[PDB]
Amino acid sequence: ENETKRELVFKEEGMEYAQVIKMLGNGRLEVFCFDGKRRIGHICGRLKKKVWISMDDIVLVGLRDFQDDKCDILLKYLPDEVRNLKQYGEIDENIKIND
RNA sequence: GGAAAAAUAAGUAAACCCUACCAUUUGGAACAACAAGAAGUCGUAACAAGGUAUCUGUAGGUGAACCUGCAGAUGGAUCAUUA
Ligand SMILES: [Mg+2]
Ligand SMILES: [Mg+2]
Repeated sequence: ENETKRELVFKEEGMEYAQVIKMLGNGRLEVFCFDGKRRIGHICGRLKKKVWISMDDIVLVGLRDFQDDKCDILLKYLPDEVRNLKQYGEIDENIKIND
């Protein structure tokens, strides 16, 4: 089971990798960013449609210049995209991915 | 005789204190909401006889809605049965 293979997308400049910490509501969450900062993310209008996100998922996060404290949830990683990220050496090898 | 200074008595009374207030703003320890939205939590009170009909007053209980007592209203789920 999976949605069609598409290229694992990396953190471009202005984005950061993140892991979901707790659930807020109104389509919001607290994320731990691999920037090293906690932020409060809002979920994309795109993602609100397609991909349901939950706790401890690994997500890509589009950042904001002005408010660093808020960030936008960009895309969710499939656990395979994640293990691949670890392979590539983008995100640290000690991280908990749950199924 | 006139008359400056200086003094005198009573008054007008500014300003500064003490008391007690009113008005228009304002600083403030300590408390601390409300409306809107939705992919957080616990349950499911209400809409159907919401699965114990709701609802009003009151009173008591109580994670949460709510629950129970008494009197009341159909906005009721009855306009209606002496033989
Ligand atoms: Mg809710
Ligand atoms: Mg009470």
